[PDB]
Amino acid sequence: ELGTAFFQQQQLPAAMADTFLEHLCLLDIDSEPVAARSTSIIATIGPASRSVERLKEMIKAGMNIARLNFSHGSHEYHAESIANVREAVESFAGSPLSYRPVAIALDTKGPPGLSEQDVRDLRFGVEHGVDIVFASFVRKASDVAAVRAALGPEGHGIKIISKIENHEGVKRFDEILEVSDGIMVARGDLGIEIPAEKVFLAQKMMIGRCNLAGKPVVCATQMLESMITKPRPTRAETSDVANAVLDGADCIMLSGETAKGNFPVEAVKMQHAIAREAEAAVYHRQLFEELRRAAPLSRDPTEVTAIGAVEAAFKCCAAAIIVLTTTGRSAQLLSRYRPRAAVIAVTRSAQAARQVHLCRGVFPLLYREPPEAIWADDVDRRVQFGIESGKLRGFLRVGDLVIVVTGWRPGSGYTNIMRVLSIS
Amino acid sequence: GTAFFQQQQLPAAMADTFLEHLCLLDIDSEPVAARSTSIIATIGPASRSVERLKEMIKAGMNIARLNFSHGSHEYHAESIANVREAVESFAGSPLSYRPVAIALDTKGPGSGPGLSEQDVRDLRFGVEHGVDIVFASFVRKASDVAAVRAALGPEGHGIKIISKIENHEGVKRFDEILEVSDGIMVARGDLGIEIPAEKVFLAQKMMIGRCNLAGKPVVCATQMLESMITKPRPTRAETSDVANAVLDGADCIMLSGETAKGNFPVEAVKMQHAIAREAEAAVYHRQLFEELRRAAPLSRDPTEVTAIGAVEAAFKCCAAAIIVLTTTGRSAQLLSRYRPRAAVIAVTRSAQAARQVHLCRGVFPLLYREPPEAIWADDVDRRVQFGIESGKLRGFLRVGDLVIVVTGWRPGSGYTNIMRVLSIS
Amino acid sequence: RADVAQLTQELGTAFFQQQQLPAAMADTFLEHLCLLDIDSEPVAARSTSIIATIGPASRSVERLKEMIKAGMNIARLNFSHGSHEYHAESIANVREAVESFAGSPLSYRPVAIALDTKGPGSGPGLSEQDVRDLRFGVEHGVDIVFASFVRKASDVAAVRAALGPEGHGIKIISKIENHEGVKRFDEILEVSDGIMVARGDLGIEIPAEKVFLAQKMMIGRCNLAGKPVVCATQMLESMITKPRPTRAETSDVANAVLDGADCIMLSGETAKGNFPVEAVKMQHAIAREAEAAVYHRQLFEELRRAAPLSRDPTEVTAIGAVEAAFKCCAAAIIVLTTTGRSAQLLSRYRPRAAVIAVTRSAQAARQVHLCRGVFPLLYREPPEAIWADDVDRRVQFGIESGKLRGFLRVGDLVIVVTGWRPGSGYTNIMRVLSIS
Amino acid sequence: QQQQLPAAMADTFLEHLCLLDIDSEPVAARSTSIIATIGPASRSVERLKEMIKAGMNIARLNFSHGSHEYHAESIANVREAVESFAGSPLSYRPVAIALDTKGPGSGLSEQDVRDLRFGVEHGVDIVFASFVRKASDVAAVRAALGPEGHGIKIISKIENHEGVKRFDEILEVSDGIMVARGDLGIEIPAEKVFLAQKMMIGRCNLAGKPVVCATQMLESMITKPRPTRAETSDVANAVLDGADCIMLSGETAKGNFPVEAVKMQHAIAREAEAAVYHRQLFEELRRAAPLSRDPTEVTAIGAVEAAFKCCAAAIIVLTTTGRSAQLLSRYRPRAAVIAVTRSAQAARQVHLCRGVFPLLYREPPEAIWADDVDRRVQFGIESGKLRGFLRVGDLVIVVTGWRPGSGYTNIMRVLSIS
Ligand SMILES: O=C1c2ccccc2C(=O)c2c1cc(S(=O)(=O)N1CCNCC1)c(O)c2O
Ligand SMILES: O=C1c2ccccc2C(=O)c2c1cc(S(=O)(=O)N1CCNCC1)c(O)c2O
Ligand SMILES: O=P(O)(O)OC[C@H]1O[C@](O)(COP(=O)(O)O)[C@@H](O)[C@@H]1O
Ligand SMILES: O=P(O)(O)OC[C@H]1O[C@](O)(COP(=O)(O)O)[C@@H](O)[C@@H]1O
Ligand SMILES: O=P(O)(O)OC[C@H]1O[C@](O)(COP(=O)(O)O)[C@@H](O)[C@@H]1O
Ligand SMILES: O=P(O)(O)OC[C@H]1O[C@](O)(COP(=O)(O)O)[C@@H](O)[C@@H]1O
Ligand SMILES: O=C([O-])C(=O)[O-]
Ligand SMILES: O=C([O-])C(=O)[O-]
Ligand SMILES: O=C([O-])C(=O)[O-]
Ligand SMILES: O=C([O-])C(=O)[O-]
Ligand SMILES: [K+]
Ligand SMILES: [K+]
Ligand SMILES: [K+]
Ligand SMILES: [K+]
Ligand SMILES: [Mg+2]
Ligand SMILES: [Mg+2]
Ligand SMILES: [Mg+2]
Ligand SMILES: [Mg+2]
Repeated sequence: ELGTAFFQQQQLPAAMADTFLEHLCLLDIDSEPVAARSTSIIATIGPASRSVERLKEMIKAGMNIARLNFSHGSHEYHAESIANVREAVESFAGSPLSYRPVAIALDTKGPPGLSEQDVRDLRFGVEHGVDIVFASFVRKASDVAAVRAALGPEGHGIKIISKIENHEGVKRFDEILEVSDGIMVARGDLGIEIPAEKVFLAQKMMIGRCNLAGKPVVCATQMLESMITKPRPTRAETSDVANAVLDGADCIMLSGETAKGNFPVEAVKMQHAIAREAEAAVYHRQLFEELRRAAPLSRDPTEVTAIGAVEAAFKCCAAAIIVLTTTGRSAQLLSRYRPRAAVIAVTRSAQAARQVHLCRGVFPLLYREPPEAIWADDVDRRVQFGIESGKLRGFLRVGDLVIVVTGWRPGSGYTNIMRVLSIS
Repeated sequence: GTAFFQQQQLPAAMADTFLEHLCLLDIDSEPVAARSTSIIATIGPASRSVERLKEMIKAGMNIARLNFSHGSHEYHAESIANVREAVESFAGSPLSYRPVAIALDTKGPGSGPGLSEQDVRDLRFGVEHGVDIVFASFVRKASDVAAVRAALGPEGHGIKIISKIENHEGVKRFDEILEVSDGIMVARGDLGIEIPAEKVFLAQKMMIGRCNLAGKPVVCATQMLESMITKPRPTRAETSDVANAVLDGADCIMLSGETAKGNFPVEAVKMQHAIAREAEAAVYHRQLFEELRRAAPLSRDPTEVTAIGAVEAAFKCCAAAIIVLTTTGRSAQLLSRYRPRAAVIAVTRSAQAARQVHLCRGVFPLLYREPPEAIWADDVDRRVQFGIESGKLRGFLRVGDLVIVVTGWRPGSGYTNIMRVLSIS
Repeated sequence: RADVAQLTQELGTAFFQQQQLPAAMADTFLEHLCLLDIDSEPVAARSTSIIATIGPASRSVERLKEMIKAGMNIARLNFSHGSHEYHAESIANVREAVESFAGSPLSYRPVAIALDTKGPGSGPGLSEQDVRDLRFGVEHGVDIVFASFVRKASDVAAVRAALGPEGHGIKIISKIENHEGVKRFDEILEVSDGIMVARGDLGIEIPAEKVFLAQKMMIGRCNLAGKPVVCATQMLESMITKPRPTRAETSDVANAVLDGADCIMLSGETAKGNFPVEAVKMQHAIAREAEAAVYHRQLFEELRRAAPLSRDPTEVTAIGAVEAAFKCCAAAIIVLTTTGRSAQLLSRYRPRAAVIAVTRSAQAARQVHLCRGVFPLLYREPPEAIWADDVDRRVQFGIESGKLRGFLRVGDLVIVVTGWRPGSGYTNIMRVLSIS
Repeated sequence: QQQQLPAAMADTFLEHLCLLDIDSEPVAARSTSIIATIGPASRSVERLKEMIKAGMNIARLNFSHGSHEYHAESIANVREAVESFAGSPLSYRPVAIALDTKGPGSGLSEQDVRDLRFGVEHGVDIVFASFVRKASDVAAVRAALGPEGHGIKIISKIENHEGVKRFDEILEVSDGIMVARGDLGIEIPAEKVFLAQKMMIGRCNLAGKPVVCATQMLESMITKPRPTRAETSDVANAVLDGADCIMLSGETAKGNFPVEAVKMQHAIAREAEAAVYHRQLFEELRRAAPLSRDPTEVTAIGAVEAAFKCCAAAIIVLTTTGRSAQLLSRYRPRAAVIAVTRSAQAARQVHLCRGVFPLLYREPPEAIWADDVDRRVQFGIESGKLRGFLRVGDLVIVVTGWRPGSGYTNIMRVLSIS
């Protein structure tokens, strides 16, 4: 069996509670997290965190997405920072245990329409192969259309995360979310544009709506602010990070903490440590029930397979859900149901591998073996690659159950199969 | 379409509370799904004719009960032969062939403390004549079930033992009896004389709830349509009793004198069919599925894990059916325990398993007769296609419907581990 | 376990094993069913009223006394049979049997008199025979009219008009007997005092296999509206000739109570059968078992969630009183009422505690039998000089009568519901009292 | 609608979050009490008047600093500032005085025995007992308060691993708990403090005992006029977690913006209280609160249920010790619990319970006890109207007892205002 020790870890006594109040009462500081940290960390790369050596430490500490703030620096300065990130990421390619994709995100300076500087910076993003754009001061759907148009003929695959920073963005949230790939709760400007005491309402509302829509949401700004000068955060800062994860944020961010502060690596380590504790404290019993009840009926096989796979994973306490994905969409649809099981996404797309860091609980594995002549063999090889990577990384052991999600034919858009495999 | 969402009590199904679900039940919302609660009809003088048996099979009889409290072995052997002749008369059309189980209902212990000598002889007769199920009378403890099992011998290991709970001791030792039985029958005739009549509904509801929780079949029996022994139409209490047995969670409903000796055996079957179909649509699946999942323990059995994933997937897309390949019936039983609204179409080569799965609510057995294809994946596909073609012919499926297909990774029982979303073409 | 541990130590484990209390404490409806226990004996007084049809087999004063003792709360007179003279004599016999127990509130049981109309026959509305029978009802002081074949709101307006100025206090229970009555249910319920699910005609007018849907829907809507609903016809049919009912019949009675019926009815079983008293005893025995098996935890939660917010102090006090009663496992809720309305508003929340309704109105005492769990106590003392003393005396009468009848025991907690000024409509006070 | 009522009507917690609206203005009075530490930056009578107007309900004196003479002068200044508003009885706001002990350091220390004696002699209402790690620590504090300090509330500060592990035994003998996050965040891993906070708040809510969230809630406001985004989030989340009180330490004791820090906690708490998902919270609290034969417990749940049914503007309760108001507060009604008491100490102490608004009764007594009760209820109504809690046409729930003295609450009445 699994043993009594298994059921005492990862807040499992609080997970089995019949009410949210009982769940809180059962949270235990001695119940150690076991699962891999699922909330991605976005770290802003600037003066304090640009060197290849420092970037290697940031990657080891847990950085998944490197943010470049185009309100500062120049194209040349940010191109060097991007090259340093890619050099630091590729320095781990000689070890499957440490190699991890890192997304590159361009955060625009901001705005009548798109500013001339934003057009040029978005063009720089396309030319430098950025994965994500954090679009500043998105106030309406037409702002997203303008950013999308500026990403032009080569950059349509770039994810647009709309930053909600003012009253209009909050009021027109639904129309903005509908055309965006995701949202950033940009609390710095939001806290100056609307009363500071109302920011938590906008944050909780936007995270809730993104969770309902199945689109990534980032919580940003001043999460560990005091760590710009101090080696340890305040009690409010650790609480803020934990509560952003409990609210439902897919990603958490560091700005000045990593861009210009004295402890960039420590700030990343702190977000990693808190997120892991907070993820185990999520009350999945209610969350899954509510996500299922609110999500409409669907005839899309990927969506149908995803909910079946997440339900199967909860039934057996599956160590992982291994999914084959070319665009990341099948992994994103699993992530929207918030499984406790890690979603190991095996993909040949380096871009999709970097971009799926936007979805909570997705662990991308970039697959580079040449395609097998028999498609069923190529699928089996990728599933075994996910399993062997999971064993090497500590997600899986022999005797564990894993859920495996695939499609009936090659190419994106055909996911329709869920299998239950015993790890051998 | 909007027409789809007005049928099968779908407005009541979408209600946020059980009270609002009741308020939204509509007599004009027609049932669409195939009737999922199996009908057990007792064989007797009113229903022994081969031609009458053909009408009973067409009316909806799924299990033929042989009551060994009446008649000799020669009588029951002729009943079995007539049942098999009527059932096999439809085998020439494999896409519409309906398996029918044969169940032997024992006389019981009488004044004795356990298995009677007549029950030993009757059980051996059952094994020799290939009966599918034993309804063991007056089961009072786990050792009664062990004695029935021992009396079936080495050749009767595959026969299902449904323990009849008929007295206070059987109700009190219910958990130990259920643990060793394949299922239970709430034998209300004797139960209503052994305990106060006004307490039988408590024992019925409790046993049905516990069987639903255990994922084991439960039968509601006796006097369900009693007045139809002599009258062409049942009383208001009888139609209510049948509907409430289905709403309670009974996998099967039974007819005794109504089919064994009455003047309306076919009409009694038709009446149970009509009521069960209306009552199944009136089940509040939102609460039932939530409570079955919450109560069902965590499992590391891949068949069980695939079954809950498949049922969840079926609810997500309003799947017309879950097509499952099964050797023993177990993969279909594990789907049935989650009470999907989608029909569980069970494709099997085992004639016995096809008959026995009628014990599980919502399982529609299809007996596949073709010998195995040389390539196993082709053999699996042909059986899934047989499930689809049978489903289209019977009205379960249409082009454009979504179905969930449940199969395993290798031949042989015990390896179900795959769930697939398929569009019917 | 922790939510009941202190009360389990105080009241004892025997208390918590009775009246399906282990099933009552279950967290899900499925667990509640699994915990139903045939050895868990009912303790509470039977709350679902029994309507018995009085006819040839049950007309004698001697037999009527046995029927009252067996549990009959409402006597039904079926104007499809007999005559005005025949029914007047049955009514006089019922009143003689009822008044034979009038020497004390411990023995007195008010029994309502209900007139069930012949109906419109082939006509579009109120027939001439119904006009005459309704006038007979008013002249003979009937408490309730079971109006046959109500198909729309104008049918109940016609019955109301035929009762005249003297019959304004008579309750109109609309019988839903056909497809149109089911389809126009909401408009009919709005203008009626309650509904009868008249399954005999309903089962011939619509497919027999659909009657249970109409029954469950109408009971649910009446429970939501807080108006009485009667389940009727063939509940114990075989008892017309047999001393024991079938398994389907006992199931039907239990399920009508579990569905939420305020009343259950006997027709031929008491009007013409060989076992009228035994049929009443059987409905009494089944209804007490089924009432204990109600899953109050979900029922109360759903009645709260569905019932709209209210600014009516009687309604606000009623929900507070029912909540208080559940918190302490109160033996009873004693309520002072002039029209029965304050007791009806307590009854709509389905407390497990008996609602002891103290009233000076003999008619309201008979009519409140339509509401589940209301036990009417007719108070006959003239008003005290000080109104607050008169209120206190009526509460003490409820307490003393309750103790002498086993509803209350010394040490029990009782919830008392009263108002701030005389007259109907001013209930606004809830008090928790310890019985000494 | 106002006070997040569209989010309040949601059928799931997820839909409730989706319906939260920054334009839905709070209307209800701020329920979560603010504890402000009184020190060098907030000692003056003039500053204390501004702190009281800003929303300070409890003045904390940190006995780790200053001296008996320094703290006695702070206490006198607090009382002078509080009493400067007593000329208006319908609007008078009581303010509790809480003594926070220095702690055991390396049983009960000799400095704590002297400071606790000082507390009793100066009539403090509450003791925040530092580093409580077991039930015997609470017994020692109680013994040190002596026979004259029987009425002082002991709020045990949970500051280390042992206090968290022995939480149940500590809560059982304490009047309430303080999640003292400063030391807790150094004694256990910083990333685990939120788990201890949420667990302790949940258990206190279940026990119906006050819980205080403390330390670094608005830390940056010691030097900056506006807090960080994490600080406003922390305050809001402490309220959403279920904290009865929120605290300011350095922000008011030594910072440059003590009044602004109080105003910020007030503004956030009011917004967060309206964002509480009462539908789930009430259902869970009501389900978990044990069955009881105590008439005050029975009346309290009946009154809270009645208040929710009619959207009551307030529950007016007469209380001698504060207990009847505390039992109403444990069910977290949206309706303000207006507690009318003659006890000045109970009026100050009842600030520990969320949503209890104490009114100190100083009107002449009525000869007949029933008449006296009616005028205390009319006092609650008149004070409620003046303060904006009540308007003509509102419904209120009134909770009283059957005889004088504490422990006899057993009546709930539905009253229409004016
Ligand atoms: O990237 C730079 C940078 C690059 C080149 C030269 C100087 C700077 C610089 O000075 C810098 C940068 C970024 C940020 S931030 O932390 O991203 N930012 C603070 C909150 N608002 C939005 C997010 C800075 O705080 C910052 O000062
Ligand atoms: O009241 C009488 C009666 C009075 C005078 C003389 C003979 C009879 C008589 O014979 C009688 C009566 C009543 C019922 S019933 O059961 O209430 N009822 C049958 C049809 N309508 C619906 C319900 C009878 O079944 C019945 O036969
Ligand atoms: O998530 P996406 O982008 O739709 O990709 C899922 C696809 O991956 C697969 O599992 C494997 O496809 P490939 O062999 O083309 O990589 C498909 O069967 C499925 O349609
Ligand atoms: O329900 P059971 O008895 O476990 O049978 C399920 C089995 O049926 C199959 O789908 C098909 O097996 P066969 O080809 O042997 O019939 C297996 O893969 C699976 O293990
Ligand atoms: O239930 P009803 O008909 O509203 O009667 C309740 C009324 O009874 C009382 O308790 C007593 O009134 P009376 O003294 O007129 O009988 C009133 O205070 C209250 O308004
Ligand atoms: O909340 P507490 O301390 O129990 O006080 C409630 C008490 O207050 C009262 O309402 C009024 O009592 P007093 O007149 O003594 O102030 C009592 O009837 C009740 O017992
Ligand atoms: O731009 C941002 O990230 C902000 O304003 O918080
Ligand atoms: O044996 C039976 O079927 C019975 O007694 O009901
Ligand atoms: O009239 C009735 O009572 C019926 O039809 O059931
Ligand atoms: O003592 C305290 O308040 C702390 O450490 O947080
Ligand atoms: K920017
Ligand atoms: K038999
Ligand atoms: K009639
Ligand atoms: K201190
Ligand atoms: Mg900004
Ligand atoms: Mg029997
Ligand atoms: Mg009729
Ligand atoms: Mg400390």
